[PDB]
Amino acid sequence: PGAAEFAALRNRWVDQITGRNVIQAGDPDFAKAITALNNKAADSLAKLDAAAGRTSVFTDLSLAKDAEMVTTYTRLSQLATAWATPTAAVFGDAAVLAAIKAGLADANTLCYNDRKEEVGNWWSWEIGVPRALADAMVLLHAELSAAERTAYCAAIDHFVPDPWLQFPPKRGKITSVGANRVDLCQGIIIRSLAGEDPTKLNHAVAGLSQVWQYVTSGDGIFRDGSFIQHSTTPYTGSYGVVLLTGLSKLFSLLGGTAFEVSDPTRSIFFDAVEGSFAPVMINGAMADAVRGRSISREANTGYDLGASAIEAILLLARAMDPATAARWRGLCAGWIARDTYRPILNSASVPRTALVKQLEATGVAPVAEATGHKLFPAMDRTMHRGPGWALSLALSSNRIAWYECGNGENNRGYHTGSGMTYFYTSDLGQYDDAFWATANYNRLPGITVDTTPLPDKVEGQWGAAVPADEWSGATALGEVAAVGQHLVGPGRTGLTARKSWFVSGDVTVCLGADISTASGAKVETIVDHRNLHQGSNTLTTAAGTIAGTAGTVEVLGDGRWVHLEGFGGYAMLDDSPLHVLRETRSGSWSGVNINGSATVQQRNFATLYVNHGVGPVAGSYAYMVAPGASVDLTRKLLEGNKYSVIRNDATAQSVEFKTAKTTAATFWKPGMAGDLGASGPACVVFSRHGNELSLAVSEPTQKAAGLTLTLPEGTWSSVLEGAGTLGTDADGRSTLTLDTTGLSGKTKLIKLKR
Ligand SMILES: CC(=O)N[C@@H]1[C@@H](O[C@@H]2O[C@H](C(=O)O)[C@@H](O[C@@H]3O[C@H](CO)[C@H](OS(=O)(=O)O)[C@H](O[C@@H]4OC(C(=O)O)=C[C@H](O)[C@H]4O)[C@H]3NC(C)=O)[C@H](O)[C@H]2O)[C@@H](OS(=O)(=O)O)[C@@H](CO)O[C@H]1O
Ligand code: NA
Repeated sequence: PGAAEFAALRNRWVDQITGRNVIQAGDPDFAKAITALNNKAADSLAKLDAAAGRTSVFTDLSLAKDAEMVTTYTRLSQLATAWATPTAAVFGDAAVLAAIKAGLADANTLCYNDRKEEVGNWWSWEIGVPRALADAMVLLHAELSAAERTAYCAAIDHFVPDPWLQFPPKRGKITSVGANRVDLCQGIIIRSLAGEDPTKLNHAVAGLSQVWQYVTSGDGIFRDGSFIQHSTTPYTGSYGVVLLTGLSKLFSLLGGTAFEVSDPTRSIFFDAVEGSFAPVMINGAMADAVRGRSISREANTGYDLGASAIEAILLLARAMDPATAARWRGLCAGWIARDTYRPILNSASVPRTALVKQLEATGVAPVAEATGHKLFPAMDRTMHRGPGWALSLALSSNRIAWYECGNGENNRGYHTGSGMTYFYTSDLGQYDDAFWATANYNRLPGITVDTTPLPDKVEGQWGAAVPADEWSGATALGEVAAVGQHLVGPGRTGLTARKSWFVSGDVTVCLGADISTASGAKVETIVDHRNLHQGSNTLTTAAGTIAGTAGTVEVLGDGRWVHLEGFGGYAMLDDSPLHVLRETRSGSWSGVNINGSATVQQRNFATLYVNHGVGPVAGSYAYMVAPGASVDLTRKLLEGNKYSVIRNDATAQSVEFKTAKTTAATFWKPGMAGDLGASGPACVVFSRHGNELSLAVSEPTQKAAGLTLTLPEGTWSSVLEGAGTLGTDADGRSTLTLDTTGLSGKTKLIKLKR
């Protein structure tokens, strides 16, 4: 493994991270990318510490604070990037070069060297600095001496002697997993190019293989496409994207070389592009329900993370078979074209710009997001789509935490796992336009909530506690899904609620039952809490309009429906009062993240809710949401028994969709909902077509070995599709007995003939 091969690998990495070989002359998007590169470099140079015998490299960054030590090194690597990028203002500038070299030398002497013990966050010492210092060594290889390489390699190896492990010796070292394994292996691989160390490079490449093996618990990719990091938090949209980015860059770097990734099981990672990442991408944004504590970050948004996933997918597509390459390019062209709110080229790097330009040059057409249901039972998440909308549900259970907070981020997010209903629509900024700085964290859309105030960081950091609930889970057949959550409230209030969602191709029916608490406070259920930006969007009712005055809550008259201009319709399925509030809310990103700006953002909201009162005894609700419905269509929702409630109590919750001729149900106890029965916890959807009955079924606790259904629509004597055993009960009804051992909440599809 020789000098020529190492020089070629370093030159490829510099090509990848600068775009120096792919800048198109006179292209306006390249010029904008260089301007952004120039402005960041100039900002850093303006902050250089010029003092004799300096103790920092930048006047605004202390080397005694571990996060500011990381930013010292990322500024130095950005400066080296600019120095290596043709047409940048500092390209080849010897004075700027000397300042980068002196910054790397003094940061090494003063702080980050092979005699230093870690202080503070392990991630700073083992991932933040190594990736940036390794990039700077490679960018500056022709300029650093052999003695400088020896010093900086020794510092990296001191903190990361083995990238299969993490934490300083005093803590006890553990296996690194998922995004952390990828980031540690990346820093050692790039450091092995600077120091020409084939032994360390080979071991780091071999370390990538663990991250795409299927798991059934802990962190990683599950067979249903879920991705978990930190044991208990759904995490495809942030840690999953870190993993996707780092593998795309390392696979591209090493391809065709002596160090190429050759493990055939990497097919599992490729299958995750459509199995894991695509269903939670919504018009260019990663869904908030799968990005954990990053919702609290003003400048690490669902669109920032979706744009990074698009860049990685485009980079990986270059190596794939023709059909797969074109499918991934079509998905990306669609997420790019539909996103007029944060266009991907605004503030894009040179490499990102080149990949987006290459995609446009293929002429590959944009692929629409498919209607229908994508369920992720391993991480208590579901996605549902129809024309103009995508619903993301955020549940929690004895497997999945209420929320992750940590490092001063998302400390207020404790209700985000209480049955949230995110309706994404053509309002592309709904959840991005200062929503997380201004929203009422006690009235998030869809939740049931005990109004007892909870402290920041209630239930602990890092998802350490989970609700001891009965089950959360889901199933779907064709166009209809059934989703259930036994909500146990955070903060030991004793709040309990049975929340179910029955989701068709257009409307979502929301049923709640068995609601009580021990706290003595009122309990609410939030029909919506919806960002109006600076708008005065009209709320129309049967009688006229409601909540025309900001700050004055009103109760809906008798028609039972309300339409929100720019959104769609809501309607009540019982005779409970609906409270409607137009409100103006203010807050700063500093109020939800220690790193957030102090700038105050002010936003208008529409807030619709039911009040279960103090001391509810088996409190309940029933309502529906029709995203995109007109006033006329909203007025008609409650006519003709289109959405026919069957049962809504502590035993079962069920609705029939008249038009779709399909019935959906959740079961909490053994019992009957209309003419369907279950022997235990179940999600069921069924539809008869003439002499054939179709069923989807899940066993949502993930722990029962069997489940028996009492079948609707008459008697059934054979099985056409699927597995299960037919039987007959005491009352002459047909039964279906399923073996559910080890099914992990997955759906079984069955078809019976009369
Ligand atoms: C303090 C401590 O010991 N806590 C551990 C906890 O470790 C923490 O969790 C993560 C981790 O990597 O596991 C680490 O998260 C990453 O933090 C950095 C800054 O430190 C970035 O956050 S940001 O600066 O606020 O944006 C990073 O964000 C991502 O960065 C990048 C990138 O650099 O490539 C790209 C993405 O766009 C962006 O989202 C952030 N990662 C994410 C995805 O948020 C913390 O720094 C680290 O303290 C866990 O440790 S673990 O190893 O067991 O996982 C935790 C597990 O329960 O245990 C705590 O004790
Ligand atoms: Na956790």
